[PDB]
Amino acid sequence: EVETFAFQAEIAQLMSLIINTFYSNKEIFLRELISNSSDALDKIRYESLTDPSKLDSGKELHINLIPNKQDRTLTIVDTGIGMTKADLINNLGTIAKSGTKAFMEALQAGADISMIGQFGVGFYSAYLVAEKVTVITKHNDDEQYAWESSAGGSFTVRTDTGEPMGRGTKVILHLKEDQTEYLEERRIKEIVKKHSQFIGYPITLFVEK
Ligand SMILES: COc1ccc(Cl)cc1NC(N)=S
Repeated sequence: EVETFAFQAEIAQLMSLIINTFYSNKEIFLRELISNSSDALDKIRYESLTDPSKLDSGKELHINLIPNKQDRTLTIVDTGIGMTKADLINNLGTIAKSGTKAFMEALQAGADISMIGQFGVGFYSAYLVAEKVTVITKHNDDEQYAWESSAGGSFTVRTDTGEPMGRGTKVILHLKEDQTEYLEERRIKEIVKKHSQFIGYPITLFVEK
C-alpha cells in the first residue's frame, strides 16, 4: 500500500534548483549525507545514556558506504536514531520549509550551493547526483518505512517489507547516468578524506565484487 504526497511548494522549488542549476562541485552531497548520519548517531547515543534499552535494536554505531555498479546505486547506511512516519511526512518538511527560505535568500545574496547544510536541508543535495532517492528507515518507536522521490513535486511512503534494519537509516542514491564516478572506490575515498575525515563514527567503504 503506497501513499503519494506533494512536496510543499518551497521544497519542490529547492529540488528544482538543485537539479537544474549548473554547479560542478557535486561531491558535497556525500559530506552532507555523512553529516546527517553522524547527527542521527549522536541522537541515539545521547538518548541511550539515560535509557540504555534504546540500543536493544542494535549497539553498533557506524556508517557504511556501499556502491553497487550493477544497480548504479550508492547507499549510505547508518545505525542512528532513524525516522518515524511523522518525521518523513510532516516534521522534516516543517523544518525544511524555513531552512529552504533562508537558503534561497542566501543564494541570491551570493552564497553557493555548498553551504546548503548550514540551512538544515543538506539531504536534498542528493539530487545533485541522483535521479531517484530511496530512504529506508526504522525508528525504535515506529515501523520500518520506505520513502522515495524522483522529484517532480511528489514523494511516496510505504511500509517496507525488505530486510529488517533493526534501527537507523539507509539512503539509496540511484545515480544519474553521468555521475557513476561516485561508485569508484578511489573517488569515494578521496571525498571522505577531504570532507569527512573527523566524523566520530567508523565509516566503512565497502568494495565491489
Ligand atoms: C526523507 O524526507 C526528508 C529528508 C530530509 C528533509 Cl530536510 C526533509 C524530508 N522530508 C520531507 N517530507 S520534505
